[PDB]
Amino acid sequence: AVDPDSGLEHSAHVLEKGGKVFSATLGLVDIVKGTNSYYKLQLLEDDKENRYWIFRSWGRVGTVIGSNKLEQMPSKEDAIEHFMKLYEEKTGNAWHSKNFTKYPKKFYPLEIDLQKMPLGKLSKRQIQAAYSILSEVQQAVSQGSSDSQILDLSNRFYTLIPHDFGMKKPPLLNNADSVQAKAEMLDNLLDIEVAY
Amino acid sequence: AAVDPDSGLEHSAHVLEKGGKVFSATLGLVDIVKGTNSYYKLQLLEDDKENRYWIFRSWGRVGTVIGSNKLEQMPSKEDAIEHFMKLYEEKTGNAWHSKNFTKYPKKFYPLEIDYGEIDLQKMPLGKLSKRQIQAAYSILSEVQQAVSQGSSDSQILDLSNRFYTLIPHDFGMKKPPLLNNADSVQAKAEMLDNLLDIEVAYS
Amino acid sequence: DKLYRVEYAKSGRASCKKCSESIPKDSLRMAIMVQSPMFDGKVPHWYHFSCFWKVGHSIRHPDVEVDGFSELRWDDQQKVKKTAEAGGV
Amino acid sequence: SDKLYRVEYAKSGRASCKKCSESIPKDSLRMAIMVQSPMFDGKVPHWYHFSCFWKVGHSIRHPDVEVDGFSELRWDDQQKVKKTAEA
Amino acid sequence: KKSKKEKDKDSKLEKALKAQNDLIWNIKDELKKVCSTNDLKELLIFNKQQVPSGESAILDRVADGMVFGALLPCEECSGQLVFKSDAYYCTGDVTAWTKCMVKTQTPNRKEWVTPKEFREISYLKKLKVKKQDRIFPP
Amino acid sequence: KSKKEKDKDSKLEKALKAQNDLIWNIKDELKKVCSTNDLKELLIFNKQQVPSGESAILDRVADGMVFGALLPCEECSGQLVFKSDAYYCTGDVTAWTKCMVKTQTPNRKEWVTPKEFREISYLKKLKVKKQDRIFPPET
DNA sequence: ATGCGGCCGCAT
DNA sequence: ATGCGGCCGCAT
Ligand SMILES: [Zn+2]
Ligand SMILES: [Zn+2]
Ligand SMILES: [Zn+2]
Ligand SMILES: [Zn+2]
Repeated sequence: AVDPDSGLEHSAHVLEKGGKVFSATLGLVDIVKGTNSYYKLQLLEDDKENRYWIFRSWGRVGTVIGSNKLEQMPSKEDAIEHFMKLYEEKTGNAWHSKNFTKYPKKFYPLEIDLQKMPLGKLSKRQIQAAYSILSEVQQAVSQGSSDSQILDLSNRFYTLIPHDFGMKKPPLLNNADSVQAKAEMLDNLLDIEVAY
Repeated sequence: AAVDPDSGLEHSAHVLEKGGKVFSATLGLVDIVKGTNSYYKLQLLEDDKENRYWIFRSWGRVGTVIGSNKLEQMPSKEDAIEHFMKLYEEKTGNAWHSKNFTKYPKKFYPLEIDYGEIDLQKMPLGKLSKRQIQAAYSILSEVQQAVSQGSSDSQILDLSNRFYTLIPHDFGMKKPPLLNNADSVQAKAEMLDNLLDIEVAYS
Repeated sequence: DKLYRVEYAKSGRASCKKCSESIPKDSLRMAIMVQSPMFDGKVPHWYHFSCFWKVGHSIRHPDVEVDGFSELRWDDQQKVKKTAEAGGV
Repeated sequence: SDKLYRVEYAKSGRASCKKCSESIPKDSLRMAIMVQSPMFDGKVPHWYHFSCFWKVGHSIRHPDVEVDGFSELRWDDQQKVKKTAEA
Repeated sequence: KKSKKEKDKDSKLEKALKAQNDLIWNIKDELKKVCSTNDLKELLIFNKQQVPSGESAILDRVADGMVFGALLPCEECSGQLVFKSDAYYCTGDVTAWTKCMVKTQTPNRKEWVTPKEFREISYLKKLKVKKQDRIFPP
Repeated sequence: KSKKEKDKDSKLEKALKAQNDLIWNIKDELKKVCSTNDLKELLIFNKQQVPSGESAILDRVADGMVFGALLPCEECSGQLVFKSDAYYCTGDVTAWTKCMVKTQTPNRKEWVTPKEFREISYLKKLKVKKQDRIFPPET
């Protein structure tokens, strides 16, 4: 899908070289500082077929805070060079990376494909991984030790599953009722996904 | 002072001077091992009847067609001086109004031109002050004594570089010759005596 | 974490927010952290040490309310602690 | 004191060949000939794609001494150069 | 009330605080004078210290290490500690997702080692290393 | 084309290829596991000057690693650099002339990989070897 | 010598 | 996050 903030949703379409489609979405969260940022990157090709656009969008998840830049790339191919440069500069991984390694201080890529999901649908893989992370969080709350581990798992979960916390610092997942609520939320997401 | 003709403003403008220093310097740099032998003219010209300012750079191989120049019309009446000083200190490693003309490694060295047929050809970059010629004569003294010693060819190389810097020569595209030979030192000493006589002739 | 920053200008490119005139490098400058409407993160609005007090902000105890206070020179710390009381001159 | 021919892997793709006038790609093998620069006192390299360099009429007998930085290349590349030198 | 012996201790402590501050600033200015940025980077690298981003931070960390000793690696993450107004905060990465939150006022540190190159400037410091540890605000 | 001469010649060229492709394997592994600033740290740790240019940086790093950290110059106290055929000094014997020192057996201490890159040091499999620089035997 | 593009610290 | 100016290696 073409992002509407570019204005070319009609005049153009999303590009795809092979199996990879040039339309990635990354997120980055840090509860200690309150950071919770989203980054959309798209490479759009005209329906005519030979004008090319690099569309960057960034900001705070589910909030007005953010911005975007639409750079009309002159060359039909250097647009891809710029796309890959930005991807590897933001996430620390190559574009066609077999493995989505997480690099410190850098973003993490989300697998996409109305308000409960601020950034859109989610693949069953991400939701399965989030459910397993919630499993680990529940077991660690039963252990009742290492709040730093709770912080780590909370960051991972809030990265895989975006939430609209506004301008408020995301809450830690030390409480058991919170883990149960988020597990019920993930079950709702799973039912909504299987409905499709 | 004098306006360089390659700028084309010798008539329309004149050379500037803030206080005792005149903005019209000439640097040279020589290295015999590599054959390097380069000249660099830097002038700051002010319009003879107005407030237009020009920064004129010229560079190249001594007494040869190889070289080039750039005439940059500086907009501000004063930032031209900032640019002039920046270039001077970037090329020679010394400030503009330096009490001492220190030599910095790999950087140029400033020559003292006599602002105010032999001179037309024998001196490729123009007249020379008696101070530079005295220093060159002393360096030739040291070279003669070191040739009498007959040792340390690296010292001969150093003195040769210093001399060829203070006294430009038109060697074309050829590597300057070392001053290990005694007859060469005698010839260059006679040349310096000729320069001294030509300078004292001017009164 | 704090709400107020103070430091010697790490470059003269920054411009004051009141007088809108460029700040000189290595000069004392005070900033207030505000949300950046363009990205997720706080950003400092900078001020000449003299202008900062004319915008209506007042600080009670600079030694804890301001960031990098301990990093300044001593007489500058005391100048800040003095201007905190009253303001400006 | 210096050689007449240089060879190296492009330290940047900004340089452009002298025959085909097409940009040279970075980290690719390129050969240059040193020539006097008419703009300043000093030699400057005219660069060439390893394939174009031989079509300009220059021929080298013993690259191991006639060319600069020959020993710095990769071995199979040294042998490719030594082979193309012939014919 | 009490403001004769207690107040005396308070004044003495603030005096020592000023002493340490203006001492470190004299050191910073002398380094600004006799050294370049790359020399300070060499200094930091020699003491196993990480090289920060920013001239100010570079010479600040150099002065810190010199006066109080070369900060050792972190306890858990093996990162690098940095002074931050009130205490030493760790700037390492305990994981690819979260920052390490270590924080202390008495970190582990070996004695600083000025390379002999700057012995010409080391005597410019008059040694004066002193057994003084970092003094923090009340 | 004697058989004794020729056997020795082939042996020497074999050792030459060995050293070349060894140093190139090392250079590529460094290109992989390290950044430019890490290599600058490495050079600074071994008292070596930091050159201008990525290629030159990792070249000097590989040189120092395989054969040892080149010591300062003999007279000018500058820094020596490999140059195809031998080690040339790049110091300044004076403000007017370049130092012209030139040797094939410079003085050097044993290289010292910092422990930070021990994770990559084992990637070199040690394999330091007592091998000195092999030069071309043309003339 | 300068021109120019890539890079990185400092602003916003 | 990006914008932008100073800086430095590589071309010419
Ligand atoms: Zn102001
Ligand atoms: Zn070509
Ligand atoms: Zn830590
Ligand atoms: Zn030397």
